[PDB]
Amino acid sequence: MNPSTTQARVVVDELIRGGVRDVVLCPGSRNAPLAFALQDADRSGRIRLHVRIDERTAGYLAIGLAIGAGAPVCVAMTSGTAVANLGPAVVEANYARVPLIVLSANRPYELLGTGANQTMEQLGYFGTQVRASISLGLAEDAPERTSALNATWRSATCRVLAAATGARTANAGPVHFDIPLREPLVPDPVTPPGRPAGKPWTYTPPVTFDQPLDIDLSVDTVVISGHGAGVHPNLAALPTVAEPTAPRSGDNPLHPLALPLLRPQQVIMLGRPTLHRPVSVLLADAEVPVFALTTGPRWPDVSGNSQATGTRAVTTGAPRPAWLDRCAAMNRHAIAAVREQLAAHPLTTGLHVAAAVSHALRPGDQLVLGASNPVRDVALAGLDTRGIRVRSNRGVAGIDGTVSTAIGAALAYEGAHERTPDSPPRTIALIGDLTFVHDSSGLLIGPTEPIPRSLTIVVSNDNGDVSSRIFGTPHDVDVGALCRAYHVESRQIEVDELGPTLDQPGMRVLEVKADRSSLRQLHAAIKAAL
Amino acid sequence: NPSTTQARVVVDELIRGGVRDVVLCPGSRNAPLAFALQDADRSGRIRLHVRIDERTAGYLAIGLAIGAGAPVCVAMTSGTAVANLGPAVVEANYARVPLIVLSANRPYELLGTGTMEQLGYFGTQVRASISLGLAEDAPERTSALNATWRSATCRVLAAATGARTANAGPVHFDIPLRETPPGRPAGKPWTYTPPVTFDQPLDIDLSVDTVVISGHGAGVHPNLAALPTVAEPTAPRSGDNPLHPLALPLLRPQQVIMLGRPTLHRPVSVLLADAEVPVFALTTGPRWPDVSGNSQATGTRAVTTGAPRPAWLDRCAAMNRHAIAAVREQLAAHPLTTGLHVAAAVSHALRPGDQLVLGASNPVRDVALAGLDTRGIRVRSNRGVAGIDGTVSTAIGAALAYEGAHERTGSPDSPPRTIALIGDLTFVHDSSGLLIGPTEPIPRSLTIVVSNDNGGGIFELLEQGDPRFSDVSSRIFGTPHDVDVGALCRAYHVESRQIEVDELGPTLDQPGAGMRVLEVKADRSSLRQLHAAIKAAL
Amino acid sequence: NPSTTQARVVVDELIRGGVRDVVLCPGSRNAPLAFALQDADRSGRIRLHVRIDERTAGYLAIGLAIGAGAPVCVAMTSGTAVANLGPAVVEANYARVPLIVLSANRPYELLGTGEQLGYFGTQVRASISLGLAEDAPERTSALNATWRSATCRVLAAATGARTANAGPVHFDIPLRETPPGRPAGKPWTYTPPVTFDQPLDIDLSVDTVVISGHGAGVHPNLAALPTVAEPTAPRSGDNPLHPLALPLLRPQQVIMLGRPTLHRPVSVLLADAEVPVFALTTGPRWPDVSGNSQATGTRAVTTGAPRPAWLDRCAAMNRHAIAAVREQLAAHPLTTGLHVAAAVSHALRPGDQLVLGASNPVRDVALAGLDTRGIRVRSNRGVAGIDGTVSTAIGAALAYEGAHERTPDSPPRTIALIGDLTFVHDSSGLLIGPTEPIPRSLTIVVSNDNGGGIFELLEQGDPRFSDVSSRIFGTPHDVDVGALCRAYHVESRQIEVDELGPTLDQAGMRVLEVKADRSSLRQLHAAIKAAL
Ligand SMILES: Cc1ncc(C[n+]2c([C-](O)CCC(=O)O)sc(CCOP(=O)(O)OP(=O)(O)O)c2C)c(N)n1
Ligand SMILES: Cc1ncc(C[n+]2c([C-](O)CCC(=O)O)sc(CCOP(=O)(O)OP(=O)(O)O)c2C)c(N)n1
Ligand SMILES: O=C(O)c1cc(O)c2ccccc2c1O
Ligand SMILES: O=C(O)c1cc(O)c2ccccc2c1O
Ligand SMILES: O=C(O)CCC(=O)C(=O)O
Ligand SMILES: [Cl-]
Ligand SMILES: [Mg+2]
Ligand SMILES: [Mg+2]
Repeated sequence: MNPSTTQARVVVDELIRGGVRDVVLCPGSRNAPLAFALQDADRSGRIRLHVRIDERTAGYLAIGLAIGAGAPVCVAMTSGTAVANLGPAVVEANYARVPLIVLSANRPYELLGTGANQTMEQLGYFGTQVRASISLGLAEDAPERTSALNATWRSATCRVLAAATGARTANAGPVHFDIPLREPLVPDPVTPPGRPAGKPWTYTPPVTFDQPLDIDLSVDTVVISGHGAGVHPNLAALPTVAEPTAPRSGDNPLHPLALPLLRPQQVIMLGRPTLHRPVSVLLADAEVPVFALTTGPRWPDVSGNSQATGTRAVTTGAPRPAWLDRCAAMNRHAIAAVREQLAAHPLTTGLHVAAAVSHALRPGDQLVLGASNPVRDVALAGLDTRGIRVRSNRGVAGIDGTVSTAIGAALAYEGAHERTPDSPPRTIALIGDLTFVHDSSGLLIGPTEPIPRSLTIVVSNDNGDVSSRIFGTPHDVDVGALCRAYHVESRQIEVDELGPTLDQPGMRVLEVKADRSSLRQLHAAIKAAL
Repeated sequence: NPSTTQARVVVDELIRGGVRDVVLCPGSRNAPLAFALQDADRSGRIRLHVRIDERTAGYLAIGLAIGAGAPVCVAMTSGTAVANLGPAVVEANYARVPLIVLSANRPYELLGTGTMEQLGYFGTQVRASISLGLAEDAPERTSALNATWRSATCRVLAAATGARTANAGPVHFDIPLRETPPGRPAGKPWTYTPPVTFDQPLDIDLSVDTVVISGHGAGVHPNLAALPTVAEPTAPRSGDNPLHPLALPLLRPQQVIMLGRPTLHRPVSVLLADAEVPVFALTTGPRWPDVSGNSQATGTRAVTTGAPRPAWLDRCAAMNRHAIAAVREQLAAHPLTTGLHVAAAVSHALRPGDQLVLGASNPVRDVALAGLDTRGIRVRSNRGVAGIDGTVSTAIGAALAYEGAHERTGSPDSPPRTIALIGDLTFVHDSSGLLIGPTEPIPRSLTIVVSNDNGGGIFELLEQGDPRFSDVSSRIFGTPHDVDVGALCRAYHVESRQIEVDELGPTLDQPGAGMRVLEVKADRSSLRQLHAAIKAAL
Repeated sequence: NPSTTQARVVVDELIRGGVRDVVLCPGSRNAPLAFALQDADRSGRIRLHVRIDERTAGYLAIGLAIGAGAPVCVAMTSGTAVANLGPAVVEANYARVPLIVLSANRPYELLGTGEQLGYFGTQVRASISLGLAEDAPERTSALNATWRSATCRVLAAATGARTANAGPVHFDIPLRETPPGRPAGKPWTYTPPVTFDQPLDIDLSVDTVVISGHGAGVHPNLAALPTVAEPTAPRSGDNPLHPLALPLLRPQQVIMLGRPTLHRPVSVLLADAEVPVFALTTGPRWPDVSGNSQATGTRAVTTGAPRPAWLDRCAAMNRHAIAAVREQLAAHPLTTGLHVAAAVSHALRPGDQLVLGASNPVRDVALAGLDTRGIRVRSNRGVAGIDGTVSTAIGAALAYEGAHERTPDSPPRTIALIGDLTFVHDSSGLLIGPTEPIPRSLTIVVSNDNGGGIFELLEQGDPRFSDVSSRIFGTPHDVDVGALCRAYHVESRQIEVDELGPTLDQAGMRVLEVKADRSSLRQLHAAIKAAL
């Protein structure tokens, strides 16, 4: 067995032993040792392989596969710009804390500078965005040292996995794992074994990261939970303004529109609040003390008056019953204003589409939102997220790869369900037309590749500085033709067919035509009803 | 406002420096120098191109720079911009393209607490990173600040065009911001850089049986024009004695003159690696390539003694004829249409004055296998890193700049044609480069020929294309996708037609929309057999 | 001036964050926070230390941090400062030292037209810039809050307050050429104590040996196990295992604490594919020799008990090893570095701080079987450089003294043991102006064998390299150590090895030089191996 083949199979085996169940693969000659090894691991059921053409959107497919089931996901590609194309997904994975392993092939470092074709400054390309950039090193031709090389290769692989999952740091994130490979790259015309019982070479258990923080709940308190927030049972009774991706620890919801009309004496901040301007405006009021509770070492700088950080609260006291009544009444008032104006508005807007999707969902659903207006609109409509997994690329809230993220979240979620009978759970994506068109090529799944069992992509189509001149005109891109180009079933429907159509039992796109013209008066009328 | 003066001063100097096109994207915040650029665009002093896709925008800038050799600016607006600009910036570094990346950092705002998202590649790819510094409000010091700003902008331009280094490439230019003073007379740049020559003569004796291999970035060498030359399509041809790359292993050169950076043909890299063959590397810039460390000397031009043997010149010319005949005759006998057939058809239908944009993978090779005579043609390809990413926007930008050059010549004549030949994978990779708003510049004579064999044909020709891998190679190297290319063009309102290879020539001979896609369905399951028959007919 | 307000706020918050010492050098431009730092030093709120040599100033800051565990700042002022601070910053990263590097970039000036290197990207826990101070008194409260939280962020990353991985941080406060903090002196953003918990199941009935290196944690439930401890490694119990006993025993499993760097037998054991090695660390990083770590955690969950036979054999081989070193030392006719180390170990009392140079000194102190219980031991094991050790000793003594005097009695002793090459490397650290703080009970003991003794013990020390190894590895210098201490007005004395104990029992800063021999070092160590 030649060295490139041997090294690639040890690495793939250790990655599977480390809990990698899905791998995204992109084509190239230099990464042939990785592709062959990943191929026959897929053939023997060890992993699910996903081949894509476009490295950039492929990274967001890997992200989707990671957030959909919570497991580390590798994306493998060849040397050169194929590695650079992972930049966008790496930036998002860094801020969203996603265990994304960029498993790049390379030519031997000894050829960098020689002018060799398709060779670049690959190691360190991502700089500070990854948790680590680890090079495996060139596989030596030395049979007598096969047991030594097997130990170093496997140990390096667990380092990559641990950095990516935050096994010891509590801060998952992208890792660059660069594999210099040289010919022969294809199997020549047994692989060094790992630990017994399928154990990882270096076992590191998930650490428990604890920083208790004393907080008095008697002071009038509002909880604001953003992306990456944890669950806090002792904060469940408090009024909570929760982003759609934040897990609702309790059942005392507070609409984001209600918060500006309330006067909290202190704020408990869960995770990283990324979305609401009213949230930011209260946090930028330096005079209300903010307590930062996070699941990892990072904590948000959004308030300048963050008195303290921690992982959990040690609560004394109890919220004033009058305070709870007031906020609860303001929450119902805010959500009544939204629903009544929506019903009085004559035209279907993106908020109507968003409200319609939120009503269609049921516990067990997975909802994927494009990171601009859809996550805002769903939040405005007052989506009750208890019992449903909401996913969104809120690390940088970029537009790239949204379709691919939804396809990946569906696949990992469904596959988690077929490791337990009943019909696979529903994944419903809500993305706007510009984002859909922008990552429309993320729809492309090869005829030989896994197709989501139950993904429905709802496109809320409202047909849309001198750089902003390109929004001065509707693009008028034919959504149906786009889905035809990537052979995906599509149907243009109306907002009240949405509920029934979603209840109609593989992967499909439902396009709902929406008006953007009157959106200002819809929102103005909602501000007035408060 | 000091910042607003500063932007007009910089933009004026960028225009005086030869920048004719700037590419912007919508983003988190305002573009660097956006209002100054808008003023210049409205005045016709500069042409702006807006895209939503930051990755395709970077390669659009590549095309706008290589189509006519001008420095090109790209304006960053976002927190994914650096990431999306990465691939094109690396290509600009390796292909020596004058790409100016503009930023507007905010020195009054916090940093490191969570807009610039630095990666690691800027410190390895750019010729320079220059920051103007915040614009002081000091009306008294106006003449001095003007001089400082225009001097720095000239320094940015010189780094990008290689004015003093002969190594063009990407430059990071930052104009900081907190949220017109004249230049030189007669539109001359503030700091002038006259022609520079780097001269490294090498003594080479041409009586030794010599072959010339010219790759990307190769210079023109009149004293090597007689020698047998194995030229890449982007290599400018000095002379008259083409040597087909497939005739190379049927000859025994005693010495090789290497021009520029070759990246094509395994027989080229074998011969370049042959310890017994002296290899002389002639480049136009400070870098020089090697295969296996087998380069004996490196220079910029040759000082030649002697002449090649007649029998050696005849023998190469005969083997050249055999290779071309094997290709034409085996192609004719082949039952299915392949990408090599499409490339042969495109080559025949090319006229002088045309610009040819070649995608990576098989198209740039197949065009060489078809014996295309590139003289009179301007051939572009991203040989820098040989990506299949960004090729649609490279062809579009190259056609815009090449047509802009021609419209600027004042000639009352239809603009020259830009013909692109790319694979199906390459097309899908940069499909979103086809989305151009009506507000933006669109080519007037761009045709993109898409050779569609529903996957990556080049791998049928590699070791993983051997029949012993038939079971597994289809999925992980072939990567079929079944994309309806016609519908994809339909979606972006791009004229397209699906034709057979024999109709390709006449279709190219008749004009249509300014931007159009010609799709030729092709087969790759017989590609390995076809190439096998060519070698056996050699 | 908004910038002056900014600098004062930052210094005030750095004070509340436990920074008691700041190190400065004079430079082309004026130092960052220089005026605010001056007022703090005049008020006794902080203590300034000024040096000319920027490289020794970096290691002085390292010493001021490891001496009492406090965050220390260094004030960059020049175009050579980043280059000169490089060594210290790399050491601060690997040894996990809370070092804050202050910078003051000028955003109104051109950059890139004619002083960074490549190491800041790979070494620092964080790089944070404050941004220019806006002239807006309307928002004075909001700016005060923003500046103070950032400083807390810088302090948090430097001390490992949330990562459990202290290290160097780059803190930039730009400028162009006092609002209150929290009540009761509390930090603006308070980070309570953090635990990272990674329990490992360890069966102690299996013949187990403990190897503790730099940064090792304390483990009560492992106190009884035979423990091969490094000098800087805190001791959990009282069952020491000499490093020389290890190659004669056959442990069935190894518990590895912190980061070992010493002893070739330790590496062979940890690299043994048939011995499971469990790595217990206090931070996220973990070490491996030849990729032979079975698991990593922060603490052990123990089942079973070591076999009495196994304990007794290890303890027996400990006495065999230690007695063999002591006996071969007394039989040796010449004073060597090992002799000087043993003399120093015998002279140490609880409450002392012992600072150890690299090369033989830090190895010899273990071979001499120093009992480190009750003694703080410092060595720059992060990169094991022989650079900067004098100012590392000085800064550790200043900080250790400072901590004791914020409690009566005479300040505790700080005793340093360094080879001659180490001493000459950082000789400029002895240059201290009469305006600067000077330690009160610091004794630097230079074991001078006129070259690198450690290279006598390696492959290049074989007699077949007699002809060539003396120049390229021995590197003798013939330096007059006494004249060098005289030049800097440092108290010096050249004494024999049996004067060491008494002389250390008697000036605030003094050097004791003990002339030593490396000509016979290889034969001496051979005699110990022989008698083992
Ligand atoms: C972004 C990116 N990602 C992956 C690669 C690797 N790659 C190539 C390479 O081998 C190119 C080598 C050369 O010198 O041209 S060539 C290739 C297949 C391209 O298929 P295609 O566009 O349909 O062309 P075809 O006619 O099928 O050869 C792939 C996937 C790449 N070059 N760029
Ligand atoms: C700045 C620098 N430059 C070179 C080295 C290499 N080096 C060392 C090494 O071998 C280090 C080994 C260890 O783990 O301590 S040890 C060493 C000799 C030190 O001589 P010394 O101070 O007189 O010690 P001695 O007691 O004579 O062994 C040298 C030259 C270094 N460590 N740092
Ligand atoms: O809590 C989280 O998950 C989280 C994640 C992040 O990526 C952050 C980035 C900067 C600042 C705070 C962050 C944060 O609190
Ligand atoms: O000749 C050229 O244009 C050229 C361009 C490059 O990007 C090179 C990179 C490495 C080594 C040689 C190179 C080279 O010779
Ligand atoms: O596919 C090819 O032939 C070129 C790609 C290459 O050289 C590589 O393996 O990196
Ligand atoms: Cl021959
Ligand atoms: Mg193809
Ligand atoms: Mg010595």
